[PDB]
Amino acid sequence: HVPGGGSVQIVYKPVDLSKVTSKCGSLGNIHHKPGGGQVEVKSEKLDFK
Amino acid sequence: SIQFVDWCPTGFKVGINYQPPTVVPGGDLAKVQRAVCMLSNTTAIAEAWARLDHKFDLMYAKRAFVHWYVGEGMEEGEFSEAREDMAALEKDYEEVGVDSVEGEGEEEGEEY
Repeated sequence: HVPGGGSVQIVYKPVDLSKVTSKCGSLGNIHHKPGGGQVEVKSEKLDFK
Repeated sequence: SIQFVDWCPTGFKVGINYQPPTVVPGGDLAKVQRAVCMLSNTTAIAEAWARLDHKFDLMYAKRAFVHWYVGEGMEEGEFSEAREDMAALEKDYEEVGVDSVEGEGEEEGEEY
């Protein structure tokens, strides 16, 4: 007679991470509009015919 | 020494009234007997306007405040005409400052 059993195997799945996006707001915007254009407002026309 | 234009020695009109002045009381009263008042046309008024004129030049060149006036019934062309006539008036109080040239001793010569 061969005496019974004496054999198991481990309940084991290794852990890892997939498709974890680096979605931080650290560079979250790029858009700009200038603070108006350059103009002259200080001078008269002096249009005395 | 009181400087006056050479071409108006008649420079005065005059008026003498018998009624003395009244003071409107509000202090101790002076015992007044006789008084003087005077109106004078002069070119010192040119010294006054010389700044008020450059102030209009500075304001108008910068277009400062002009949107209150315009909004409430005006156009920039009106600010120009007003200043233009005030530049004519600047030359008017200088023309009454001219020490005028002599006219004596100018002739045609004789026809033959």
